[PDB]
Amino acid sequence: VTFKNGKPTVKGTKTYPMFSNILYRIADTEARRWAFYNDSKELIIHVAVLFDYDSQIVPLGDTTAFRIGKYLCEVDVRPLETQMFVEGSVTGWRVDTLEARTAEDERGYR
Repeated sequence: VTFKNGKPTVKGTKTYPMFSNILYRIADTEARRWAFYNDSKELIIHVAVLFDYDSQIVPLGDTTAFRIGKYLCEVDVRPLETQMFVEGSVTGWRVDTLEARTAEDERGYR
């Protein structure tokens, strides 16, 4: 709905908030595509989603996908970034992992 710190690089048709309103799923029904937008200035978010066997999707972008049957797709989303996630026909799905950490290296820079 309302973004505090930036905007996604794409407008789908619907936006769904997800991780205490830091992570948004942007769904585009015409393009049959999902993306994630991270409205934090300070967090890197790792998201993995498990899709049921009858989904017909491909991963987009930097998303990694594995057959697990189910399909596991996962991506990291840096502060104020939009990541393309999957495209195609989604059936059952569920969040498998949703984790965030400060966007800094091990010595504390970033």
